[PDB]
This record gives sequence, C-alpha cells and structure tokens, in this order.
Amino acid sequence: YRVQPSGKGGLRPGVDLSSNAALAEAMN
Amino acid sequence: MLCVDVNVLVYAHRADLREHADYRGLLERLANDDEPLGLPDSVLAGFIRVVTNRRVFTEPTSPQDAWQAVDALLAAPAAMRLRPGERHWMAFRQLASDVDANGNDIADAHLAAYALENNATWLSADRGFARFRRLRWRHPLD
Amino acid sequence: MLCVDVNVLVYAHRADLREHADYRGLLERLANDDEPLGLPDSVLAGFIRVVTNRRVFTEPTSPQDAWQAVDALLAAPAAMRLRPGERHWMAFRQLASDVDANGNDIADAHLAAYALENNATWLSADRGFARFRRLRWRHPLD
Repeated sequence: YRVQPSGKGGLRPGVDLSSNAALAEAMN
Repeated sequence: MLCVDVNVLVYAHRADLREHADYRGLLERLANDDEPLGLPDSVLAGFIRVVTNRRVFTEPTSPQDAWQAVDALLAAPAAMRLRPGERHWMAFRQLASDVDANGNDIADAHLAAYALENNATWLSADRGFARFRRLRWRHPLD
Repeated sequence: MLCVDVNVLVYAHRADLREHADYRGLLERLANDDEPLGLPDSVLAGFIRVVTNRRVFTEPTSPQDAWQAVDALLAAPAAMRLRPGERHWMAFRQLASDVDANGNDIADAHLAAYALENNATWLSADRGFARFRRLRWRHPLD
C-alpha cells in the first residue's frame, strides 16, 4: 500500500485540522 | 490493533500541508504492518467530508479522488473497516459519562468508542483525547 | 418506519426555539405511534452534541439533562435505536455517488443511509434532502 498524495493551495484562513471542535465549527 | 482519527488521514493525503511527509510515512507503515489498522466508518466518512470541503481548503480534493484514496487504504493488508459494535453505544456512553461530555466532546467520545470497544490504541493529532482516562490514546508521531 | 434528523430532536427539546410546540407534538406522536421511530445512534449523539453546545445556545442544556431526554425517548414504545446495518456503508456510498457529494453532503449522505438501508422515510427540516432521489424524504411538519 502506497498513499497517492494530492492537493495544492493549503487551508482556508483560521482553519486548524488538529482540533475536531474548530474544524467542526469551520465546516458548519 | 491501532485506530486512527480523521486528522491522520487528512495529513497523510494532502501534500500541501506541512505535516504531510510524517503522516504519509506513518500511514503507509501502519497500513502494511502486522497490527490491524482499524478504520471507523465515521473516520473514513469524516476524511471525505474534510478534504472535499470548500470551507477547509482553498482547492478541495475531488470526491472521486477522496473515494479512491479511501478505497486504496481499505485495500491495504493491515486495514480493517470498523462499523459501530453492539458494544460501541455502551462504550460511547461510558466515555461521555467519564468526562461529563458536552458539545464537540460528544463527537470525540463517539470516535473514541471505536478504540475502546476493540481495546485498540487511538491515534489522534487532537490532544483533547487525553481527557478520556479510560481511552488508550497516543500522538500519531509518538 | 420513520427516521428523524437531529434538528427534529433539537426543536422538540428546546422550549426557547420557535418551532418547539410543533416539533414536540410531532415527536410525541411518532414516539407513541405503531410505525417504528428509527433513531440512528449518530442522530442521538448529534442531538446531545447540539443541545449541550456552548456556541449553539446561550444556556446549553446539561449533558445529564440531554442523556435523560435521550433515555426517555428510547423508553417510548415506537422508538428503536438504529446501528448501521451490513448494507449501511454501500448505501452511504450510493447516496454520495448519486449527488457527487462534497463537504457536508457527505454527513447528510451518511445519515440518509440509515433510512435507505431500512427503506424508511427520512424526516428532516432541511429541504436539501430532496437531492437524494433514492431517499424517501418528507419535511417533518408535512
């Protein structure tokens, strides 16, 4: 198994992936 | 068995993120390892929701790309998809009771319950998981 | 069988909210009716998470109060807690594939999957559920 990496351009401002509560607030 | 949070999958998948090189290596090692890598349905669903989300990323991952990444990981020799057990609901209630969980803590307790029901290690970037004394939680990079 | 979303439970329990008299009567009618009231574990968890949330309400319901309401609802004759069945994961994938789901659509698809797997009506305040053609969705007040 190998991860196939994807993505460019980074996060929207104020968003932290590390906190479930903050991510939940940002998404809605 | 080692169970992993949404953050571990997101860092492992998104090259643009600073954490990506450590997470991609960790995920590939866990996926190809002897110990089963437990993947809760809620975690797989959470990873798709976050990567494809316009609020989270300026350029969101395509749903087709997100689903293919889930499919490839489920294909890995270690990977085991986990569906909530009959024990999951009691385990979730016990974890919530232990911390008097409110708001988002309930979402964490629900995710934590998959690890507790399996007596599995729970790997999450979120250090709030330290709150569940009953839970066996480790930082993924530990 | 009728399955209900978190909003239906939240409106039913918050006296302060405008929708509350209508939701409270409907919920009481559904709970005591012959047709089973299907409550997904994710919906029950979601209702505690919202009622007890500090961002959502100026005075959050207590977790002790939130759990006692959930326990009371479970005690009702119609009420059946639902855990995802063997077909839930494929049903969730089909619903997400049907709409090209991204972001929050994934969360809706995962919830809608409990209704599709059980061939149940999905009652939600949200009218976006009409996008899942496979789903049988009705507004709860209807």
